[PDB]
Amino acid sequence: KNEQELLELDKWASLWNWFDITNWLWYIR
Amino acid sequence: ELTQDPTVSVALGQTVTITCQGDSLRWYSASWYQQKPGQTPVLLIYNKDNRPSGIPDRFSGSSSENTASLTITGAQAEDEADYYCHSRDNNVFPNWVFGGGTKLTVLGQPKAAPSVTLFPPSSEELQANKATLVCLISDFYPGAVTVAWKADSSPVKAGVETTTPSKQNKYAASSYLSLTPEQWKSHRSYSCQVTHEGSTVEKTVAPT
Amino acid sequence: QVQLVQSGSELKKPGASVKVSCKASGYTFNNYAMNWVRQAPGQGLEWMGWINTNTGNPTYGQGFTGRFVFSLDTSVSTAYLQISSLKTEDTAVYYCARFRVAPAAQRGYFYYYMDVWGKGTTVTVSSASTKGPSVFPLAPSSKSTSGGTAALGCLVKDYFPEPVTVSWNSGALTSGVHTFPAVLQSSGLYSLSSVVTVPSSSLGTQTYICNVNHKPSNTKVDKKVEPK
Ligand SMILES: [F-]
Ligand code: NA
Ligand code: NA
Ligand code: NA
Ligand code: NA
Ligand code: NA
Ligand code: NA
Repeated sequence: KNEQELLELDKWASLWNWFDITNWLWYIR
Repeated sequence: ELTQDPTVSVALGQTVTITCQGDSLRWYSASWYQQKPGQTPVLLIYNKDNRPSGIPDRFSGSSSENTASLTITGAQAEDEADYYCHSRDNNVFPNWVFGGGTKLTVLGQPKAAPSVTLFPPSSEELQANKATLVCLISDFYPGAVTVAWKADSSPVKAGVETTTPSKQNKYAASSYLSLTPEQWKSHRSYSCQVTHEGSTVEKTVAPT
Repeated sequence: QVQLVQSGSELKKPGASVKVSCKASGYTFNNYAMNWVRQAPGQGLEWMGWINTNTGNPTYGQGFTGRFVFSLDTSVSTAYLQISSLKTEDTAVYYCARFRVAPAAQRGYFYYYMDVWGKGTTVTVSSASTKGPSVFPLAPSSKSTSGGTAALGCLVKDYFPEPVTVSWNSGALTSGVHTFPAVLQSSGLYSLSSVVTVPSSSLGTQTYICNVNHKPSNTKVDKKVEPK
């Protein structure tokens, strides 16, 4: 594949990383 | 990475660790770049500790908590340069930042005294209604010098401009004194006085 | 020969626009991202953003919104940076680099690195217009000599903006050459000097010529430096 597809995925994964970490910190705290 | 120490010093053969600190470094690795004065940056380490084929084994990468580090094992004179870390920043959307950079000073190199050369104004410049004395200072190892100009037996600070040292493995700098032609023939001599560590050197030119 | 070749230095007035180019060679342009980096005088490297060379989509870094536009011409393997409504503080060297990305060990994460770099394009923004240099000889003499070697040089005076490049004998003479950094005069004009150390015995037989190039003013000066 084109390597730059990883940067496009990075944009989507980074938003869900932020969602997942904040919801996680709220559940465990 | 975000923050980086401005200056760091090393001794030939010893090891030094340049460290960047930033919250994003807890999740993302850093890459490290070297930049020598006037040169383009060069990639040293990527993915925390991978080394491109051209980079010597002296350079190593590590990471811990919100920090990433570049270490040099066999410190040499050619490693005196600026070092920058690069990684994601703290933005939710993907964004990247360089650290502020670290100036590395490798101490303990062969000490040399400055060589001073002073040129008078050329006849051609004088014919153009200008007059410039050029004082060139070269081949010093401690890379700090102070310059002082003198007209006849009296000092002069009006018209002086001076540069910061750079490497040739020795360092070099230059100083300029701007004057007009009648002055050149209206003073019996001009002198450039250079002070390096405790020693001072003086060169003189005269309209003859 | 994998390389990035950038356009030449430029001077612009405040409010104008500039377009810098970055041509890739030795690899398939649209297989890798490209990024831009700014370095202002005396300052560190700054991330400007990257462009997807497969789609043309730009992603601007924080602080580089509005006046900065990334574009490409894939037919000639070239990426462009356009800066509009230029300000004096836009004066800097602008680098393009190949922006590589790979999956990290942790799912959802990546690592990044800039493996190939262009040489940089100097953009100066000023209300002053360009001025070509005057070049004067620094002739060799007894006071420029030590032992069997003499120092000779060129004074490149009163030019604007940076940079000027200096060679000797059309690049023929490199050993024993040192060109000093430029000094900024109270008038806003730059000056520098270049020196070459040569055998004093050659001063009567060999020719020594300074070649001074100032692209912003489209000026090239060759100056032969001889004793007396
Ligand atoms: F990510
Ligand atoms: Na920090
Ligand atoms: Na200088
Ligand atoms: Na006078
Ligand atoms: Na250009
Ligand atoms: Na221009
Ligand atoms: Na993009």
